[PDB]
Amino acid sequence: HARSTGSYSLVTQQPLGGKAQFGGQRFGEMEVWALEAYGAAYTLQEMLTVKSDDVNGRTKMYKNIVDGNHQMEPGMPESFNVLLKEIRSLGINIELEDE
Amino acid sequence: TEEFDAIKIALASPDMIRSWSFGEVKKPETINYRTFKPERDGLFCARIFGPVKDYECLCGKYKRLKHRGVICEKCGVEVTQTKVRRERMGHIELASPTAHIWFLKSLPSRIGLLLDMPLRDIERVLYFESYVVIEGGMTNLERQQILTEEQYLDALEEFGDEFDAKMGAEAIQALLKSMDLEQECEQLREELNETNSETKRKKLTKRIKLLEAFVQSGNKPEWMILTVLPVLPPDLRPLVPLDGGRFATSDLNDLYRRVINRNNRLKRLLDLAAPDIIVRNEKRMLQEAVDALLDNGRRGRAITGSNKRPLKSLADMIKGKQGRFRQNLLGKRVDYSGRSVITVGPYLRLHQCGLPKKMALELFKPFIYGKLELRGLATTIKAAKKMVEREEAVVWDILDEVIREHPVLLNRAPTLHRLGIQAFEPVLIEGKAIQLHPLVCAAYNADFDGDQMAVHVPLTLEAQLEARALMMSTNNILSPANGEPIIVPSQDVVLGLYYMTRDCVNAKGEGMVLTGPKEAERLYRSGLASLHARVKVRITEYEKDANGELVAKTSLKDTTVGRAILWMIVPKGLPYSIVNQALGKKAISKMLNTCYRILGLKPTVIFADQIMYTGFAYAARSGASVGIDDMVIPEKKHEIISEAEAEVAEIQEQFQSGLVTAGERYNKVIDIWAAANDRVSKAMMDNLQTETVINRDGQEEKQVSFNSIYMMADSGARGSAAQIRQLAGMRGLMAKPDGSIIETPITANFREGLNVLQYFISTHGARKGLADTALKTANSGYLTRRLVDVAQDLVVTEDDCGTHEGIMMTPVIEGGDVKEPLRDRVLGRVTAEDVLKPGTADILVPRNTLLHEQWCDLLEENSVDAVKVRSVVSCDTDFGVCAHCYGRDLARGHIINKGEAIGVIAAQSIGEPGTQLTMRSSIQVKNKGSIKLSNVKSVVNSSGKLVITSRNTELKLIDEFGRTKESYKVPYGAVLAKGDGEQVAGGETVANWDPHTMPVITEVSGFVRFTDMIDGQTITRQTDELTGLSSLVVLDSAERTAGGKDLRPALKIVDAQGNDVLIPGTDMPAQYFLPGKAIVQLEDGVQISSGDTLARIPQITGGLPRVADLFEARRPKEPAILAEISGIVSFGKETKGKRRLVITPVDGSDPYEEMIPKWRQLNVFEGERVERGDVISDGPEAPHDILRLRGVHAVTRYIVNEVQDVYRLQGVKINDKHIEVIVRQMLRKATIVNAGSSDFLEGEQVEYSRVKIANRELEANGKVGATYSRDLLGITKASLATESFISAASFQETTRVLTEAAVAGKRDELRGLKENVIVGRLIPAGTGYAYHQDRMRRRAAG
Amino acid sequence: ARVTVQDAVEKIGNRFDLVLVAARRARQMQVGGKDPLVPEENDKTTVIALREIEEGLINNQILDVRERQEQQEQEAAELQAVTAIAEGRR
DNA sequence: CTCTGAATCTCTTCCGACGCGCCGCGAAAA
RNA sequence: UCCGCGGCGCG
Ligand SMILES: [Mg+2]
Ligand SMILES: [Zn+2]
Ligand SMILES: [Zn+2]
Repeated sequence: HARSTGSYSLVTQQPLGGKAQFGGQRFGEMEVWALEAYGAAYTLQEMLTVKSDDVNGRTKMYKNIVDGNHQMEPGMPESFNVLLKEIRSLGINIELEDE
Repeated sequence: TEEFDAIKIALASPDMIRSWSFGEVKKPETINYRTFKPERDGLFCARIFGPVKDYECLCGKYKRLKHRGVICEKCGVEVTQTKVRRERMGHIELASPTAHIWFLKSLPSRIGLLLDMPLRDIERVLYFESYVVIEGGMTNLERQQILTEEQYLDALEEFGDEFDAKMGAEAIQALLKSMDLEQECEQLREELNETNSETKRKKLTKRIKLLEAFVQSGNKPEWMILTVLPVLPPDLRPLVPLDGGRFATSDLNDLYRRVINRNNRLKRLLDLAAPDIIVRNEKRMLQEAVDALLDNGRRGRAITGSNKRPLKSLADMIKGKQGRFRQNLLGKRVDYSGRSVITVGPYLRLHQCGLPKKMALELFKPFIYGKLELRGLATTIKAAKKMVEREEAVVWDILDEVIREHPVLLNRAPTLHRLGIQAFEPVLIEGKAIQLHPLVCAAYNADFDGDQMAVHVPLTLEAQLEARALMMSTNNILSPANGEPIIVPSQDVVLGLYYMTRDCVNAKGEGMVLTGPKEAERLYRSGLASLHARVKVRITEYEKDANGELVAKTSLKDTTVGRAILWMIVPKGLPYSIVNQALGKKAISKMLNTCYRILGLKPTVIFADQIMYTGFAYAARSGASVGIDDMVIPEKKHEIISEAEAEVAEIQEQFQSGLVTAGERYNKVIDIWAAANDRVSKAMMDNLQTETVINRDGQEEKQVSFNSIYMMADSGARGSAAQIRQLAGMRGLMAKPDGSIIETPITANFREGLNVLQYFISTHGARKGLADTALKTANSGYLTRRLVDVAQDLVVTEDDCGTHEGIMMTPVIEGGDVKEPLRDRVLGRVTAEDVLKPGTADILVPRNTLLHEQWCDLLEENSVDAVKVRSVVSCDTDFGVCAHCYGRDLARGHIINKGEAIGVIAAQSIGEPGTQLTMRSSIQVKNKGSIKLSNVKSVVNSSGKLVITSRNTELKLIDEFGRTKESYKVPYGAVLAKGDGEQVAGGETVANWDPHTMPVITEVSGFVRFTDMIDGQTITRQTDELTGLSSLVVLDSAERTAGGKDLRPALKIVDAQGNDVLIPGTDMPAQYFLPGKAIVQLEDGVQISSGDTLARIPQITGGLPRVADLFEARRPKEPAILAEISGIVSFGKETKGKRRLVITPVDGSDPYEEMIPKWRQLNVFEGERVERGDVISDGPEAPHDILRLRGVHAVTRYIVNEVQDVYRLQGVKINDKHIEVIVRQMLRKATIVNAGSSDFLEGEQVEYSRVKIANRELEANGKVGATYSRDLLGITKASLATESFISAASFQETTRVLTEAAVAGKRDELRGLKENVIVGRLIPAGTGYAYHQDRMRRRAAG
Repeated sequence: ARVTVQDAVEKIGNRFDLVLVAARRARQMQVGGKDPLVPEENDKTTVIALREIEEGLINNQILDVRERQEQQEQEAAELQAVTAIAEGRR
């Protein structure tokens, strides 16, 4: 089976996992290492923020593909912000310096 | 937008918590059962976080975008997007403060060491089991002094209310608000100055550094204990609507509800002045609830739900394999992906793969939308999807057009190494399976038993170009682990090639002479001659000149028809000789590598594909098949078995006679069975491999057997001689599950019928192997993960640092066997210096010249024996390694490019083969060569023989050409019949000593006189059974008298007149010293000659675990003691089991002192003068001492030798560069012995690069650098002790790392690969590197 | 059609420089509508950009010259347009 | 003989491949 | 209706 575009997990805004859920494949850290072995920078960035997390990014990419421009517009992954808030819930202040 | 430059982490005061908060939760309610609506002031309080419907107030007062930002009046709900429910955080204000669990349970307890109080007391007061004194004046009770309740009564009645003593949380908070940072700091500094005990110094200094970090960070210790608790935004803790009106909830809801219940109960109890007992009990319960919420299971019995399962706390949400990090950061699931079962493809071109129609359509649906709208076949996305979903013909046409040149990525789980994912051009094929080229499948370590492969698509043209440039299969012929080709024919391809390259004595059309390969193909296709005919053919060839042109030639050579037909497709340029032989798999690989080196990529890939096609075609044509008769059983098998049975019967009879032992009988039975097995195996091989054919002259002659089984076995494609032995011979002895070998081997082969007992025996080994590999896969995966985590930073940054330090490389030789020739080791490296022609001052090869193939041939011709090469272990550079210091890439066959990430490549290459790694006196010269000795000190006896007076001599055999081919260790006191420089032949024993007997030598002739030799107190008189001679045995300290312990036995050498003979070269008398249990057969006054000995002193590693430990550098069980400094030896008083040993430097005025376990066998004598780092006690050696004494290079060489030996034993090939890279990564920590003029602190473990730069700039200023030593740390330790705390937290033990970073308040600078990955911006490696270079410009511009 | 970039690799000297330069050129191709310097043969933007980069007389410095000329000429055109507007006002 | 410091023991703390199909379950409150 | 757990099988 294959997945082009479907639902997402509510907590992390990432595509679900499983054929029965019409989900998408897993991209394990092994794959991340394999890409890093090559000079695979642009592909890694494209996969890890545009095809997975950035809702604004993925919507913009979808529209650009519709109009025929294959230009990435990378953005901050949402799961990272989820981790930020989760840590903040532990009383440990975490901020992003020089925004 | 965000473009944040760094990340700051620190403890948060309650003020900023209130700042983040958008209200307070006050009720333990979530939603109404009657109406699924958020409650008024519960965990989903809308007027705290936000609305549930976008721009729609709860009371419905506003429902349009025009009310953006409008706050409701009726129910106080601001009008905005619902997404905000993920950003605002709640807060709860507690009646009484409670501690934060991590700062107590996470060893070492920061709170306790800050307070200088043991953790036990902190726990007791915290959970309200005792009282502690905040303040005591004239009261005879100290601060931080703990009192129990009756002690509290006594204190209050004896002192009124002068003192103040309270329960845990509040008093801890008070005293934290009641401490002076700088005063305690200076007091501890003075204590450190005055301290004598080292352990107390360490405690003081760890407290000092903790308080210093706290001061510098500016955080207040009062913040350390929580009072106002943040509340996670509700959306991260959803309430899934379950069927039937029920719901699924996170454990977080339960934890928060329990905390709310306890808090409101506590406040309602407090406001009416309840008795202290219940209020304390409820405060304790509240503290327990807070701990459970933070980290359930961190203390005692974890709170659980109805399922009797632990509740997932925040720590659980972050920690663990399934935690937030590994699950959602580095393992994101992605769209535009698919998966399918794979299937073979025998006609696909190498750079392309077959793709199922439906899957391709589903994946590229957006592209189809875009182009269809572009072609205007529909007006909108709706019409587009309606048209595509019914699969009109135009849909398929567009799909064909879109994918014409569009690489896709194919990956298989697990992804062991960088070849686990590769790019391919897709070709649309009807079906439902992915078709693959066979060579890539073999390289994938993938089999078609039903393995599934996933597929991804790069959207951006940049990513597509990146995939085409690198990830394309054609551009990955050489394994990054080692330059050997990875795309290699296997199975039927090799079978067909070997079949076509053989030859028969008598074949159809044999003896004819053909024109060219065209005629060969024509003749065979007509069937007029076999492939095996030995024929003369005029073949032409070309050769690359010195100018790079192909000079032509031709001649008539005698070959086989198959060889000519194969040469037909050989690319023009290669020598013909490479195909004029039987071609095995290794032969094919070597030929292919030769083609790749000689010519460009395109000829090589064309050759590979054509080889694939031709080999498949002729393997199919040949039709090799397996028959029953192929497993020929030698007749002699029965005779061998009968002989073995007779001999074992005789052995059993003699054992019943008691003349032999059970163990001895077991051993000899094993040996005779092994011999019988060897005989039957050799009989099988001899019967199989050779076959008699009638020649052209009608005469029998031997030749290689065309037996199909033997044909497969020799070819190397899925066949090994052990399997053949099990097939057509006694499969031999088996192993019991304990590892013991059964006495009776499994006699029958598989062709023969197996007795049930034998099968039940063999199943033991079978299941043992299965379980072993089941565990091995997991262990290897874990080790690989650790290595990847450790070696993430190292990336090539500069072409050449300009260093001159190098490392020495020689071929590895043990037992007279060259395990690895120098050529393979040094190929692709970079010369440390100009290399001279051996024996002459002529520079053979210049410095900084890549050692390509021509240089390899040149050096091996010139009989070079040892070289010096630049290494990554000594590239003087920061945050990277000089390209010249790293050498040629193993993949692209040239010097590496600036931007490549070596560390990941090294880790993958070292970790991948782990799945194959297992986890469970007289020396005869082997060759005719010249005897050489190293560091050799020796004496000549009165017999003219050569005994050795050096303890660490090596004996080697150097060839007449200047090269060595043998290597052995020469024990001290051994006897040699050949001196240095003497030519000897093979098989000659020239080593003479007893391993069991330890001799003590005498320098010159004279008489031996005993001093401190007294019977009973030091020595004993005995009549030995061996000689019947009166013998003196030196008694050990425990055995000898206590008063006689001070009497150190000694032997002096006197002349014929009794005057002491002084040792030549010294004025000191010849004073030797017999240790305990030493035996001297001679007596006081017996004459001796030069080189006479009078003392006769009496005398595993699994594959993967040994490698893991060596990388982890766990301390060996018996550390071989080494010499701290050079000089003479001296002995002192004896401890219980230990002795005081002092090394006095020859010129150094400071004789180092050491304590030696006496029951450990020492090697040195008192009179010996040794060098620093010498092996004082023989045994296993810890790397740490090796580093601290000898230096980095010895450590590197030792580690490389060990790892290479292990892999060689298993039989895998790994280039040294990866091991060097790992080691270089392991040595980033340095301890500051003295700061000099630097600003650092003594004894501080800092980055070696940091102190390097600091000393560099200080000397640039003419200042004094800082004295420093380097430390070798285990991979785990050296990893989690890094600076980019985020990476360490991602790795393991997130609690410890996070706590330390928080109490320190660090600041990461996004220099790590994993760091940028988690952040999600361009990595500073590969293509992105140049971009970050521009970044380095922009940050410099700004 | 292309099977390997080795020719372009030796033409430019590095994988990553090749990637960046070709990506920028193809970006100019796809949205800028600039006609390729190499015959198309119905290939995509990626393939034609690769063909241009391999010995099609394109490098980083060449495209830098191109963009410098483009910005200079468009600034000149804008100056002429502003001058024309001023003259119309006059 | 008595104390202090280092070693040894006891207790505590981490962490044990990676994909992917299935199945059947979870919660009630008054 | 998005979650988790338990078992089974594939590599
Ligand atoms: Mg398989
Ligand atoms: Zn309202
Ligand atoms: Zn260097």
